[PDB]
Amino acid sequence: NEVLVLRGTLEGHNGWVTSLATSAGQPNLLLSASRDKTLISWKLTGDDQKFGVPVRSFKGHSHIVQDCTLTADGAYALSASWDKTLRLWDVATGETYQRFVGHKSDVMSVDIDKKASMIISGSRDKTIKVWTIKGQCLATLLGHNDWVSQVRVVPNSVTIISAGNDKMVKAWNLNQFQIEADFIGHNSNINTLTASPDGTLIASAGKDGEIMLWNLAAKKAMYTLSAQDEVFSLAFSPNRYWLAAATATGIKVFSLDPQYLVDDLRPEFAGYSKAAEPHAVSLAWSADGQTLFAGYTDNVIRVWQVMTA
Ligand SMILES: [Mn+2]
Repeated sequence: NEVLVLRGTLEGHNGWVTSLATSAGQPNLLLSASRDKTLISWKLTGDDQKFGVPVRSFKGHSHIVQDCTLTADGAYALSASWDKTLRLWDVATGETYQRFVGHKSDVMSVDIDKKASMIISGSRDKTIKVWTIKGQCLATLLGHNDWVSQVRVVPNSVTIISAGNDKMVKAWNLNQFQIEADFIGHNSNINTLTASPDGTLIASAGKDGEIMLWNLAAKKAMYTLSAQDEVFSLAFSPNRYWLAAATATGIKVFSLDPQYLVDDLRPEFAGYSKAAEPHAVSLAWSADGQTLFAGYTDNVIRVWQVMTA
C-alpha cells in the first residue's frame, strides 16, 4: 500500500541539476549541483507548495559542476567540475576550504569514504585520483581506456568502483591501488553506477538503458533490467530493496525483491512540446528512504514521497 507521490519542487538553479546529495546527520538538508557552476544547500520543510528553500549558494567553480556529495555529518560538501578541479566546501558558510588540482580534463565524479579520510574522483582524462582531505593527490589509478563517468566508494580496507565510455565497470582495491575485478557486459557508454547499501551488489547503466546488476564478491554479472531509454542516474533505496533510475523518459523505480516495477515517474511539463520534455539526470534518497529527490534539465528539483495509497 505504498506509492511514490509528487510532493513539490525546489527552484533556484539556473542550469541542469546534475547531482544531488543528502546526509544522515542532517535529514533536513539537501545539496544540489548544477550546470550553472554552483551548488545549493536547501532547507527542507516539506510544506504545502514549497517543500524547501535555498539557504546557501556555493560559488567558485568556473565551469559545470557535474557531481557532489556531503560528508556523513553534513558539515562538508565535495564538488567535481568540468573546470578540472574539485572543491571541499564548508556547508554552514558556503565557502571553499580546499581545492583539488591534478586532473587534465573535466572532473565527472567525486566521492568520499565513510571516515571522510580520503577522496576519490573520476575524469574525462581517463583516470581515477585518490586525494587527502587537504587537497593532496596521493595516487592516480590507470585502467580505463576512455572517459571515466562515475566513481563510487563501496560500503562495507577501501573498495571503489568505476565506469566509463570504454564499456567497462571496474572494482579497485585502494589498499593496493590496483584493479580487483573487471565487469564486462555493457554494450554502450555507461553514465552511472552505484553500490547497494550492504556493499554486495553493483548497479550500472548508460545509453542503451540496460541496467546491469553485478555480484561484487563473486565478480559476476547476475541479470540486466531493461529501462528502455538512456539512464543518467541510479540510486538504491537505503531501507527498501528498490532501485531508482533516472531515464530520458522518466524515473523508473524497480523493486528487486520481488522483481517488479514500482513506478515510472513522469511529471506533466508546462506545455513543453513532446520533443522538448525535460528529464531527470540526478537522483538522491533521503536518509530515511521516505523521500526521493530528482534534478531535471529544466533546472528544477522535483520531490516524491513514499505514502500510503
Ligand atoms: Mn558517498
